[PDB]
Amino acid sequence: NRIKGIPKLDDANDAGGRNSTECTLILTEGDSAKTLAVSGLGVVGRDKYGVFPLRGKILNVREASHKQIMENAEINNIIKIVGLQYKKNYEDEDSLKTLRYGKIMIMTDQDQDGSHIKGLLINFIHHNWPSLLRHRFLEEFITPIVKVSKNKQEMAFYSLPEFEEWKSSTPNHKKWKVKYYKGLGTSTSKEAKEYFADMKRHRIQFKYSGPEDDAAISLAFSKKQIDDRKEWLTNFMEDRRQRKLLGLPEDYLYGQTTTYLTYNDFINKELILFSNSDNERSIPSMVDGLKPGQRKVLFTCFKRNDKREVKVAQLAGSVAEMSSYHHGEMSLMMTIINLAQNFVGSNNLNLLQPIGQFGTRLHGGKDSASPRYIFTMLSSLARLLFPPKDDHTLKFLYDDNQRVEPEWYIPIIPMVLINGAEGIGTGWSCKIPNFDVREIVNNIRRLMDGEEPLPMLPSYKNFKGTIEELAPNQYVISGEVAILNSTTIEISELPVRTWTQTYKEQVLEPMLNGTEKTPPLITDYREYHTDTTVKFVVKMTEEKLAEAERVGLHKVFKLQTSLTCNSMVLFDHVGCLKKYDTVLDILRDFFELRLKYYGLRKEWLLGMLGAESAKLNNQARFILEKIDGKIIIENKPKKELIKVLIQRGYDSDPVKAWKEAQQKVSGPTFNYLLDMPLWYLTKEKKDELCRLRNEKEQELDTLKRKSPSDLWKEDLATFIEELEAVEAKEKQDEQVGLPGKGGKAKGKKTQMAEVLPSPR
Amino acid sequence: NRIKGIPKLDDANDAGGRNSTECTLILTEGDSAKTLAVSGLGVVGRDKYGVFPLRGKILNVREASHKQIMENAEINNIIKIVGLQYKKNYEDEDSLKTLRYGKIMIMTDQDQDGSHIKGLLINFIHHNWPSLLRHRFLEEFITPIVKVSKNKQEMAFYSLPEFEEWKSSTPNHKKWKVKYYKGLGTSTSKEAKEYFADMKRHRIQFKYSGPEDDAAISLAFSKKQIDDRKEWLTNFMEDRRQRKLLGLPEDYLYGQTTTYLTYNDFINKELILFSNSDNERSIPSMVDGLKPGQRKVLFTCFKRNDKREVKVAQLAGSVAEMSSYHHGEMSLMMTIINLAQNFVGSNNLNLLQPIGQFGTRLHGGKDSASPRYIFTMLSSLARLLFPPKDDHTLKFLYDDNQRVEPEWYIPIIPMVLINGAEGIGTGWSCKIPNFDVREIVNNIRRLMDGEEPLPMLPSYKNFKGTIEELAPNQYVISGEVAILNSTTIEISELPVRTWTQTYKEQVLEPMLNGTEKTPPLITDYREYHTDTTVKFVVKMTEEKLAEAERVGLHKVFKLQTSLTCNSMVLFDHVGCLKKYDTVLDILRDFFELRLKYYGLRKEWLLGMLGAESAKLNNQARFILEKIDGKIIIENKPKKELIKVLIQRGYDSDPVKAWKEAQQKVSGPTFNYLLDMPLWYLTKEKKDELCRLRNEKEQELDTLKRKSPSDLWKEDLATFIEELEAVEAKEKQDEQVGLPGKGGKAKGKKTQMAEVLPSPR
DNA sequence: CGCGCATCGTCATCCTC
DNA sequence: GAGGATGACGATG
DNA sequence: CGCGCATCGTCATCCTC
DNA sequence: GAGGATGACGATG
Ligand SMILES: COc1cc([C@@H]2c3cc4c(cc3[C@@H](O[C@@H]3O[C@@H]5CO[C@@H](C)O[C@H]5[C@H](O)[C@H]3O)[C@H]3COC(=O)[C@H]23)OCO4)cc(OC)c1O
Ligand SMILES: COc1cc([C@@H]2c3cc4c(cc3[C@@H](O[C@@H]3O[C@@H]5CO[C@@H](C)O[C@H]5[C@H](O)[C@H]3O)[C@H]3COC(=O)[C@H]23)OCO4)cc(OC)c1O
Repeated sequence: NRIKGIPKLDDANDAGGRNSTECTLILTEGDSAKTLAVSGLGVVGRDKYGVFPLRGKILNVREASHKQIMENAEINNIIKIVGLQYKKNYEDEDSLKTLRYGKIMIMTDQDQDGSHIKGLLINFIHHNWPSLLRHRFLEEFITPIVKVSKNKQEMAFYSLPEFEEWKSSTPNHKKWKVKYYKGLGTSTSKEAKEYFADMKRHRIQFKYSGPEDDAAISLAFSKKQIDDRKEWLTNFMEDRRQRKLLGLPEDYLYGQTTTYLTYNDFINKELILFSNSDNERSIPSMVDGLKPGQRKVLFTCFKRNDKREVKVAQLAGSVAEMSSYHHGEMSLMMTIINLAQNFVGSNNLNLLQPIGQFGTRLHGGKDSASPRYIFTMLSSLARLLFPPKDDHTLKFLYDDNQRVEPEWYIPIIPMVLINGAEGIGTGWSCKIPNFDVREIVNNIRRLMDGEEPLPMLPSYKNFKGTIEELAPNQYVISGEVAILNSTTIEISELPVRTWTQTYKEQVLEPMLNGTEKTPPLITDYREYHTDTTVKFVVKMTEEKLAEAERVGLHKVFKLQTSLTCNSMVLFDHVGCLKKYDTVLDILRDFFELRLKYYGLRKEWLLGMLGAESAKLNNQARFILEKIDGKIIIENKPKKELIKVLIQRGYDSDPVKAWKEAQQKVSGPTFNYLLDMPLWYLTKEKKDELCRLRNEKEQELDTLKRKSPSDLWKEDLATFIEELEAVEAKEKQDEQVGLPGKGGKAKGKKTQMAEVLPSPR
Repeated sequence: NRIKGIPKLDDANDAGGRNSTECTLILTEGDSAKTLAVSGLGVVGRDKYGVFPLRGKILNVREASHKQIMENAEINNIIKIVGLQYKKNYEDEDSLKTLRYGKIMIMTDQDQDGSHIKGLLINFIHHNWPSLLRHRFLEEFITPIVKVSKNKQEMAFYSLPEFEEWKSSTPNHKKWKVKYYKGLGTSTSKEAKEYFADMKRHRIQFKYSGPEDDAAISLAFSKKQIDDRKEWLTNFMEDRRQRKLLGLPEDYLYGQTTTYLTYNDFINKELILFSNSDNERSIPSMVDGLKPGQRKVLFTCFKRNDKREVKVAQLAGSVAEMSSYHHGEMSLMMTIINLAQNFVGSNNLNLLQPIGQFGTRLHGGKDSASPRYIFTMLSSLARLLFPPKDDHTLKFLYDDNQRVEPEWYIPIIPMVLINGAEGIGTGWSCKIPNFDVREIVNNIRRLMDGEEPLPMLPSYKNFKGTIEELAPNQYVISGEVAILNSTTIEISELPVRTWTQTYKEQVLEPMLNGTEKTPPLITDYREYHTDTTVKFVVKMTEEKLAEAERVGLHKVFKLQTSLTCNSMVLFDHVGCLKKYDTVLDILRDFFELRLKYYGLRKEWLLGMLGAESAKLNNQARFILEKIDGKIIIENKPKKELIKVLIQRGYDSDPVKAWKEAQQKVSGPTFNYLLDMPLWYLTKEKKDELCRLRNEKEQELDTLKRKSPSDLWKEDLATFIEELEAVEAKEKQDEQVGLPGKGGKAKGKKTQMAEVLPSPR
């Protein structure tokens, strides 16, 4: 028998014929790994090995409709290549011999995503063939993640904990050239030949023992065990925190030779890392209200001044260059676009100015132009929310031996409450609606004095619909409807989280023609659409209008939309998760966390300004002594000159002293006292240096005199003053667009509420 | 009647109903322009305007199979929306009234590609409905290409010749902020409202008069008028060259108000610009053997040192940042990959080192990994072929007010003859095979003395097949076949321009099973494939083997492949095109063009080294006079100090003098004599300055003494010395891969030639 | 570049009962 | 020997 | 990211005659 | 009033 249906399959020689019990099959993720596998098979052969590339995340089958199972074609190809049958038990070895392939070796990237894909495949095999997991049927191929090189020598490393241990236990570190490997395509032909040469180290077989592992597989993909996953991740996060505090290095895998691998260790040590990473990258933080993807772009934009505009494609390239982004520019351009939209419902405040078309409110925001068609630039509010004097306060990382972005930021407003937070993770998810900036500023000003904060309500910018609060953490939103004449009706505004094209295709189309059980309700509909406002004119029957009035126009046209707030899950200043209940709790927590840092900023700016003033004073004294003629540098050895300078009282660079004092947690230094060009030896510049040092002394005195607080008040005042101009320009943008002569239908407005709260 | 088939269509209100003669339809390219059109229609309305986005280059219908016409679905959608019929004449106004739309307004980018798309649409309409082009049925919408801004003032510009005229005729230039527009998506909502507000300036109607225009349309898309297009472009290129030489500014369009536009002017002024641009971007140059897309990347790589490796995505981002690339990063990543492949048949020499997988010789080179999976870095041969001292020799451009890449480069070898040249343009196309580098070096060394060059033969790197020359500019290539036993046969090497997967699917599959008229010839086939070499073992019938031997194995398995050389078309040092005939002609032309620049390089390096030495001498003299104590700068005004320095004999910066002398085609300057820090006032540094100036004097003396020639010989010697190490590493790469124990079948080889030359 | 299909937890409706 | 058909390739939609 | 289909001039075969 | 079904969303395969 042979296979000729799909061209992508590279069938082996004895596939389906005799000795099929030894014929294996390689499964690779994506299509790049197929190139590595084919390039490698040149050494082993084509008899017992076949390669078939996958597409991406495989459909979960433990809980899915049979129709959806039949819809996927990739699973159908997998069964057609292997030869499995749904209701056929495989107990005897003859049943295994019936199949066309003996073993299945999966190989993917050495990251969390490959681990997730492997878990999905194990679940797929176990859900419908439990007996095949006790005959050595599945196996894994692994690759190195980082290599070193120095004088024709290299050392392979498979796990980061092993690389960290090698760094901590070995001297002469950094002499080797580090080289990170992210994708399988990074390797070359020589590396592939070396990998397939050492089969006893990469090829790893699985092993099954004990029925408990079956529950473990369920523990990973049971839609009825959400709380079980919650506890399973909470215990792991607590253990990791305790181990980090005690300083004991945690355990890893793949270090020495491994003949087999238990499923229990496979799940409780590898997939949980994917779960933790996903929760870290898909849930915002209560401090900066951002995600690591957004944070990298915001840091890269802060690194350069960018006075002019900039293209999005080159911006993403620079972000990948400096922020160490390793998730594909395509997934990053969408995030950059999301950080700039300002239409109704998207964001009450933006950080990137909208130069171009960043998507209207018609096609789900996905109707944006190509990334090379659009331009962008930092808004005036970006550098105001983040004072430039806060870089020294926060802690950074050193991914890829490179000063990289920090873990959070310290704004002057809670960013979670201004731009919302919507994310789906593992075990927990997040859903936080928007609010109004002025109410937040008023509440913070009220709390700073000591008074009690006031209850707030989720609002939006440029929105005219009504919002009603019935139960705590529950809200209802209603749009705008009017009755122009006894026959016509007008829809002016739709509620948030509603798109004009979707609303039209899902409401006007079913109502225009008669459905299977309802007569055609509406008769005519016309659209008067703009970039921001909408206008629907619907003509119907007068009796139908009276009926809708008796029933309620909002219910008929689906204007009342409900929302709840029970997913208030965010990170902490330490890194743990908390289930928040009220917005005032987030406000008080942010207030205290911000209050803790005034002393740190004051203590950092103080001392540093004093040291700069002292350095200027030392430079002035050196210039004055040189003008006096005491210091002679005509033909004097560099060494003797340093010695005579020291006996004066002259010290090293205080900036270097502060850098050393910060880094605590080649001799003397007098370079800056001699790096000044001869231009400094004139009175025209001596006067400027004197006035500059006097200005620095005045600034230091004012800092010593002013309170550690009261800087917050000045910053808020400046922010409000800037927001006034920003909103003025935003309104002028519509005022220029304002046509003037246009249809302007006006009619009595019906405002209604649900008769029954129906509180749970 | 209504339309509900395609969702992308935004139907108007009176479409298909009454007053359809006034209902227009907007056609936009791509999908980004749909966002601009929809955002703009908010002001005009939804009654007489409808938008339908296109996909890209529309299929030409003047010469295409009816089956292919039926295959395209976009044309079917266009007819279904409009309502046209193939064999229905439209003469009376009632026939026009029968249609569902009155007019068609096309809008695209203001570049050459939009012009090409508009021409394709006009051809499509004229080919099957000649009568519709005399009733005001088609129209064009235009947008600005660049804008200026200074103090709430702006001036629109539609053509570059108009912008150049405004720059040349108006003072106070550069005060306005320039802003280039490339894509329609760049504009904002306010700009769209302003565009649709001034309908009398953008909306332009067409006009037809005289049957000659019909021939003009044929002149643009007649597959039987290739020579006519050749003459039509040659006359235009000659006219442009003469106008540039005379300095008279050429004519443009769209400047003042335009009620109509003739087809003759539409074709002889706009589409010809697209033809010229396409020929410029799709044909290599005889000087550097590159194309502008390759040239931009090669310049961007030259700008930075890049000692370490670099990612391809960030590299493309930097190229778009500095090289002013405006054709999409996706089209640029493929070019970057093409500039790095080194497998058999791709390139005899590469400029980017292959770190990763850049595609094997199996899937057409298209099996390369994702651009973020691969790394790259400049090869050691890049900076050797292009000496660093040649940037001053060539002329640059100032696209976007930015120092950008030059027009060509001056290597030490003809790059056209080493990496081939394959391109398809308009009116002309190019096809130049590869050659051997050592033969080129030997021929250049032979020509430099004065001897006669030798005939060469197209060769390839890492190739074992035979090459035969029968007619001039014609060649035949044969692979490698052997007879292992009286039954089996072995194929070792396939000819160039042949892919293993394609050769297998197009030869082994038809031969394995019996075709409609042939019995199954082969019986068994097995593959022993590697990354570089191939091995096919085919088992067949002994009688069939004798029959194939009687007929010829090369003919049976398609091993002999012919190639011709009649498309030797390249640019010139001036910019014109020439139809070359022999390779020796290209070699002699390159030799003379290179010989012309030795004097220029010598004259540039001379004088410049002398000026640097003079500047060092002036600095040393100033330091010596200061040590003597004659020059006093204690408390002296900046102005009086300059005056006393001048009376000494001290001059300005000679580097500035050379920069001014080059730029020919605020007073005194003594900054560098005072920008030296105090460290220079010690003997330890005075000795170093003295030795440095002595070294500069020696270098200048050697330059004055050596011949203007003989630098070419030293550069060639260094290049050969480096190529020795490069080839040694390349061979070692296979030697490490060399498995050792493997199947090594050896058999008698049959070498054959066509019995009849069959010369034309 | 556009549509192609996938995870993962809450939930607002949506179709039966 | 003598004519029509067609895909091959590369920068861009 | 993979396959989706298009131009444009020469030409090596490829299927009839 | 009471239960199962399902798509909605966003960073990534
Ligand atoms: C096809 O070959 C591979 C594909 C992938 C996936 C992928 C997989 C898909 C799929 C699409 C995609 C696609 O994502 C899409 O991007 C789109 C970009 O425009 C925006 C508007 O909309 C996005 C889609 O929301 C998203 O779904 C790829 C982007 O980069 C990836 O990593 C994605 O539809 C079918 O299955 C991974 C691979 O190996 C690692 C592959 O070999
Ligand atoms: C769909 O929406 C639009 C598409 C386009 C075209 C395009 C058009 C296509 C089409 C594909 C393409 C595609 O090219 C493809 O890229 C591929 C990239 O990977 C490599 C391996 O292979 C390339 C294909 O050889 C090439 O054909 C686009 C890339 O950027 C463009 O400019 C291309 O197949 C169907 O018609 C322009 C638009 O507006 C301006 C659009 O709105």
